[PDB]
Amino acid sequence: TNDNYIEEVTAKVLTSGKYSTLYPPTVRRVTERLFDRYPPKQLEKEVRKKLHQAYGAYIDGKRLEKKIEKIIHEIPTRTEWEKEICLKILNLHTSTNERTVAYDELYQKIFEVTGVPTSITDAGCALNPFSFPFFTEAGMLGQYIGFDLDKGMIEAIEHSLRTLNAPEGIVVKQGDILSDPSGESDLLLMFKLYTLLDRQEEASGLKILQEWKYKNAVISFPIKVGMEENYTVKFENDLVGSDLRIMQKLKLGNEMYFIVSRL
Ligand SMILES: Nc1ncnc2c1ncn2[C@@H]1O[C@H](CSCC[C@H](N)C(=O)O)[C@@H](O)[C@H]1O
Repeated sequence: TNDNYIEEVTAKVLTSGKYSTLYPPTVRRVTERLFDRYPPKQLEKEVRKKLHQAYGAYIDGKRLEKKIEKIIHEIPTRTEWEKEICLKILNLHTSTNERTVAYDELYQKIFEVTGVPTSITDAGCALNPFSFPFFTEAGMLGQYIGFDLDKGMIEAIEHSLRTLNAPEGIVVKQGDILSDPSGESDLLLMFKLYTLLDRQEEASGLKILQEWKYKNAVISFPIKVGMEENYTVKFENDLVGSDLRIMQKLKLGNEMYFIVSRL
């Protein structure tokens, strides 16, 4: 039938070890999206290209977990000690590395505009869940739900959090903000993810910020003459037509943080 090519192609690429460590609904999404365009044939070659174009850079947690096992073994007021371990963990990836020397006041700065929330949602969280000594101290004692695309990374975060005896409110899982049903949060975090979304699906960043329900959302961008496209102003120009309001524009470290609210 019509719905059988999708389930067959989705399973045919999810079976291949090249594309098995990613969220199946994403493959289910790009196959259903590329179905009307291209003919029934070439679909696998068209989805494996789209996956390579968009999600090809996030396909293992083995090396990461052993990297984190070293950090928690190399160490002998204790609240400050647990930070210096999370900070060394937050330095493994370039994503959360530059945010160091800013995690000390990042959640304080954000909560000055939004208030201490009851729950934080982190889309494409990556290593950001390990910033829990900073937002729990900032007042956020609710449930933290961070999700990402690569399975192996989420497994590495899950096991490392239990080894740290982190609060059981710090939940990690796998998910895609473009294919999972619309969520609801007291504070949605899109740290260095908005521009990534517009590559995977055209004009999807503003769509997610409009479809998702949140009291407040924080969308961040890097800062880094004139040989790289400036995408911060691109986002500032994207919000002219929407009913989304910029409540505050925080510049911390090498990053710009936009606190967006729809009321
Ligand atoms: N559609 C999507 N839904 C959720 N996470 C996604 C995604 N597309 C990419 N990601 C993830 O988003 C992350 C972008 S890098 C930035 C990670 C983190 N927000 C930080 O600021 O350090 C990667 O982990 C990537 O795999």
